[PDB]
Amino acid sequence: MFTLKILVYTVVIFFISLFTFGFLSSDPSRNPNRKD
Amino acid sequence: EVSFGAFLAVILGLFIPVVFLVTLYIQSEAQGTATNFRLPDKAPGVPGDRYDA
Amino acid sequence: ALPEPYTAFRPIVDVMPAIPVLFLLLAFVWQASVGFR
Amino acid sequence: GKYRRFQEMEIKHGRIAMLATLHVFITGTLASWAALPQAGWAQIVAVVAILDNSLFAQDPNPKVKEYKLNIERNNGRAAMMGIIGMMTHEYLTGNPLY
Amino acid sequence: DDSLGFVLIGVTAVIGLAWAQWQSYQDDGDDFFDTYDSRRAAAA
Amino acid sequence: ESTGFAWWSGNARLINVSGKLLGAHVAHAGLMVFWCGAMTLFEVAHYIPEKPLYEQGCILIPHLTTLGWGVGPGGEVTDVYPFFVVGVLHLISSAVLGFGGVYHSLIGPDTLEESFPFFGYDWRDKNKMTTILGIHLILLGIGSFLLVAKACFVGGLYDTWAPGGGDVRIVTAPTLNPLIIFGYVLKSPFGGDGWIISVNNLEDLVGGHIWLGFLCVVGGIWHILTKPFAWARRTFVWSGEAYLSYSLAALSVMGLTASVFVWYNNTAYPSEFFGPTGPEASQSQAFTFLVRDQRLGLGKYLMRSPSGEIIFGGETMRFWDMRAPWVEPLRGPNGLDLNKIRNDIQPWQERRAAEYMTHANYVSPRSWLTTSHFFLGFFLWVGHLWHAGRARAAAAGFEKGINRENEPVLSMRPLD
Amino acid sequence: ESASFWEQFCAWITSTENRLYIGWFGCLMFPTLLTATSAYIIAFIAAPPVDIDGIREPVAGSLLYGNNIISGAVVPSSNAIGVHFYPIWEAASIDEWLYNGGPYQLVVFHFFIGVCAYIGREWELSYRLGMRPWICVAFSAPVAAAAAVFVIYPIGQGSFSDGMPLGISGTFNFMLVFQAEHNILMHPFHMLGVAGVFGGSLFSAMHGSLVTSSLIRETSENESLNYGYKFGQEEETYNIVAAHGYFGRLIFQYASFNNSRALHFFLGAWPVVGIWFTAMGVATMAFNLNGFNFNQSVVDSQGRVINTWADILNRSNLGMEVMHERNA
Amino acid sequence: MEALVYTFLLIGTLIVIFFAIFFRDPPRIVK
Ligand code: CLA
Ligand code: CLA
Ligand code: KC1
Ligand SMILES: CC1=C(/C=C/C(C)=C/C=C/C(C)=C/C=C/C=C(C)/C=C/C=C(C)/C=C/C2=C(C)CCCC2(C)C)C(C)(C)CCC1
Ligand SMILES: CC1=C(/C=C/C(C)=C/C=C/C(C)=C/C=C/C=C(C)/C=C/C=C(C)/C=C/C2=C(C)CCCC2(C)C)C(C)(C)CCC1
Ligand SMILES: [Fe+2]
Repeated sequence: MFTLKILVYTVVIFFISLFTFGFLSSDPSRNPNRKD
Repeated sequence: EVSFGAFLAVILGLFIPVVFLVTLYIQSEAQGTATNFRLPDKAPGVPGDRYDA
Repeated sequence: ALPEPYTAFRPIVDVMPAIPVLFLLLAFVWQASVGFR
Repeated sequence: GKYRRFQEMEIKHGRIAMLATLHVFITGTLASWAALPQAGWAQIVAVVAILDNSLFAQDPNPKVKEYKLNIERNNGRAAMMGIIGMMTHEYLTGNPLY
Repeated sequence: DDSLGFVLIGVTAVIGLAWAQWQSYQDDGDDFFDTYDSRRAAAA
Repeated sequence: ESTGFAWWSGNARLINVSGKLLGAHVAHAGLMVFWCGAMTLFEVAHYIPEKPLYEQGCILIPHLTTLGWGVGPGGEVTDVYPFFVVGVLHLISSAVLGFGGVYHSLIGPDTLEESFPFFGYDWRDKNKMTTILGIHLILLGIGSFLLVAKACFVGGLYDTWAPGGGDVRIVTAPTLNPLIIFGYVLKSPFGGDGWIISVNNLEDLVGGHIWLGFLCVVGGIWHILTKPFAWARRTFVWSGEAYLSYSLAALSVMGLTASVFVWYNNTAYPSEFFGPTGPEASQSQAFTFLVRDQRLGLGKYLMRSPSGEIIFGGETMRFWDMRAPWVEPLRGPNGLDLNKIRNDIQPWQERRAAEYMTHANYVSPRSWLTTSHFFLGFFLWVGHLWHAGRARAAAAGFEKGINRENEPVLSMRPLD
Repeated sequence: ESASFWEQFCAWITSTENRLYIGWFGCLMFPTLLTATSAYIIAFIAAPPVDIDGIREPVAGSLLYGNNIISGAVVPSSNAIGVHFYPIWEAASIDEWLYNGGPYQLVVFHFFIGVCAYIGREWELSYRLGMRPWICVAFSAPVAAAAAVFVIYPIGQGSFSDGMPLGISGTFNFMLVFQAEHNILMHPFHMLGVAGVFGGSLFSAMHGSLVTSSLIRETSENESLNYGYKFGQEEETYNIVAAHGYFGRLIFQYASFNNSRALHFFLGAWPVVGIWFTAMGVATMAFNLNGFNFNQSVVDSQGRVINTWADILNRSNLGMEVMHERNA
Repeated sequence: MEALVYTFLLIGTLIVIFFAIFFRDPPRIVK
């Protein structure tokens, strides 16, 4: 079904974009030895 | 052909040791000995203090 | 095979592949000579 | 803050739109867009990007020149209006309807 | 939808605008000399 | 000790020593060129003229016949001399590189940042590292352009898909359409369409190398003339170990890709010098058996696919996506045309498939290349994991261990 | 001045106060692993038989179709598919998708993405907690083995039907067919893997018995000795010098790994390297680089072949091979 | 009947795993 393909595509792209933009959100700073 | 004795072997072989473990834990909770985050016994029959008071 | 003017260089060719790998063992014996500083 | 962005936005949008007008005037839009190989368009897009970011990048920080930029800003506003309609006149009429 | 690229473009836009909103109040304009950037402007 | 690294991790002492790092890198490059030249010298010394290249364990000579050096029509090897001069040139360049690396490592300027500010660098100076990356990107684009010069102007490239059995053909119309070229990159990696591996002709090859050379050149001047943006500066780790880890991830990806490439693709690796692929050999067996059965005087040797494709039956049906230069003349619109099978089967295709039957104790050079570069790609991914973790932890500052005075976990509230 | 929604989302995702750490790698790990888990459970309980061979003879793998937990499996994809991408939307019907082994492809791909993201998540939590990041390198060995058994061997053989079935008896069938076709037992990398697994069990039992032997007395009589250790204590819970003296006197005068750092490095390194090598052996045997062939290695003066143990092993391999090659 | 028993056993195992994860004994650090 095309609708199932659309839903799976948008779910996959949603989680991949969550991963990608999350690692771009200053990830090396999120560590306990952060210099204030 | 459903093996009649095999059903009891699976059921009673699972129920009886599960019952024994559950009964042992519940009476252990009543005595305050069902946690490993407590000190060793201060006296015979007296459980040690818990780590968080 | 090898060209005619360089056919006398046949025996040296067979040991040509083993020179890169023996450089790795040269690093181990160099450290063993200095006592693994 | 928004005015600083809008100021450089208007002059540079105009400046690109000027050179587009002189291109279609000396060549006599969408016809050249398709006739040109896409390697050339990628070649053009590349050299603009290096220019816009490195060699012609704005650093964030006399009566003749102050009027000349106002002339440039005014002529940029006209060149911007013409270009977006010029493609549409190629889109529908095919040729600039004189 | 139809060409399957709008699903790609549309979703990374929506999460992209959320990321851009977070990026707006980040004082990352100044360049640092370090192995990693420890500056993260947490509003709350 | 002084740096804390033991002897078994002694090359880690060269991280902040740029002069000796340059010496070590140039010496390793000299070793690489030495192996290249010595291996092609070894292969030409043991080369038997009557046997094919894949029957005598040759991996470097087939890389030269693909470039159109010393190869005749049909894949025949004519002259060994071009391979010999390639080997001699690589030997001499290796001697030069080894001398330069030994000099820079031993008696060269140690920590050359002060003496040569153009060559000196700091790992955190993002402008300098982007400049170095841009220069080397320009060199890589120049190398791709050198391959295009070989393909389109100097001699040519061996086209295995040429009519009659393949020939060295000079390509004059490269596929410059970015839709096809980048649809190869954006192609799915599964069966049927095999991502970049599915390149089936010389035109897309030389056109894609034109596009890659142009992209590498413009990216090189871009990285030379610019600096990383704020998002890139806040995302990455700016240290030598981090750059090594990124390179390790990229090199691992490329190693796995080349392993699958030499396993499946028969265009950049023709079956005349590297031998047939696995699917190629299986369909060769099926095709030669069908030729015998047809010469004896639907058939069980073929089957009708659900997509209307006439393909070989049996266990060979899983390789129905195989394309070979000796099947395509007999393959029409719906696949294996029955009319084309027994009408115009040329005798050069008959011997080639019979030759590929026996090369189904023997290990093909495709198998050696695939297995070796796969091993290297996987272990380079492992090295990427190691160096990426160590770079991130050393940048943050706890690569030496957990500080006893301020343990981070003790300051967090309990999980439950 | 209010915090953006993305800031709160990033704070919650990378929070170390969650019961299970999520992280950015977990943003890929949790939906993929929960997809493969539910799909595996459904396909294991109820799924119609899969025609794996491609010749209209299906193999039953679900509980509802007459097999138990041992013989139950998610049968690999059909031989007609090969290495073709077969999602649920590219099949004409759900019945045809289940007939061709689509659940195998779905579960395997989601599981592979999930375990790679699990490696990344282990690194991520090691980074947020301020510890050294090489547990993920240790987990990279079973992940490599799973990749070689589920993805890479089908790539080399050209069909996902040759992948390992997601079941117990299917795993045994994969092992027997692999031995018949490649002689993995005589492969040096499988020998390194068996050495790694056997040695890992040896070293685990050895280290555990050495520590358990030298526990310092802290509890009363017949009370469990595990109460002698306090969670978060600083002092050592066992006598290291006594265990070292025992291990030294056990084999030869000075053999104890006196430094516990290199002892634990050796413990972490030996089975990981062994599993790495057996994974690479399985992956290289996908491209027909088989194990050692010592067939007909001993002949008499007149040329007659004197068998060895390798010949008996070859006879077993030949029996499995002729029973597997169904009308080759 | 047998498949029902197999399903019950597997689901019960997963329930035990769920309880062992989320209703575990909370680790307390000794003071
Ligand atoms: C281009 C690739 C590259 C580069 C430049 C580096 C660079 C570095 N690494 Mg990294 N690494 C890589 C790839 C790389 N590595 C890969 C692919 C892996 C996965 C195996 C690793 C895993 C790794 C670890 C686990 C460690 C390093 C460490 C180091 C540092 C010291 C290395 C050293 O002193 O060598 C010494 C070299 C040896 C002792 C050689 C050992 C013998 C090898 C394994 C033989 C291999 C067999 C060979 C192919 C055939 C030989 C057969 C026979 C002749 C014996 C140095 C900064 C060390 C450091 O402390 O961190 C910064 C460290 O602990 N690396
Ligand atoms: C690709 C291999 C390679 C290369 C190029 C290097 C490079 C280097 N290493 Mg590493 N190393 C390696 C592999 C390598 N290493 C391996 C496998 C190990 C594990 C055993 C090490 C362990 C190690 C340690 C423990 C140390 C180094 C150090 C160094 C640096 C100084 C070496 C020195 O002082 O030599 C002196 C050598 C001699 C006096 C004897 C050798 C003389 C020459 C070089 C022998 C070869 C001659 C050659 C054939 C001549 C051809 C010339 C002709 C072509 C014209 C140098 C940049 C040091 C460092 O990091 O910084 C100072 C250091 O402390 N290395
Ligand atoms: C200032 C310079 C200028 C002149 C002098 C001019 C002239 C004409 N325009 Mg144009 N045009 C723009 C600029 C100019 N137009 C701009 C900025 C836009 C984008 C908003 C634009 C868009 C359209 C569209 C969609 C259509 C269009 C047309 C005509 C046509 C009317 C016929 C008439 O006068 O009776 C005459 C020649 C119609 C057409 O093409 O023929 C029917 C038509 O459908 N225009
Ligand atoms: C620093 C260091 C190092 C390194 C170094 C290196 C690695 C080096 C390299 C080196 C090199 C890399 C070398 C090269 C050389 C070469 C040569 C020396 C050449 C020669 C040639 C010839 C002699 C030839 C001849 C011929 C001909 C022409 C023809 C045919 C025949 C023949 C072949 C004979 C080491 C680690 C060790 C140690 C530590 C320190
Ligand atoms: C030669 C040739 C060719 C080719 C060409 C081309 C066109 C290419 C391209 C290529 C390309 C175009 C590539 C690309 C790539 C990309 C990549 C590889 C990416 C990656 C990424 C990354 C790495 C990132 C990451 C991240 C994230 C995601 C998040 C945040 C963090 C980070 C940043 C880390 C062809 C095939 C046609 C044909 C044959 C020949
Ligand atoms: Fe321990």
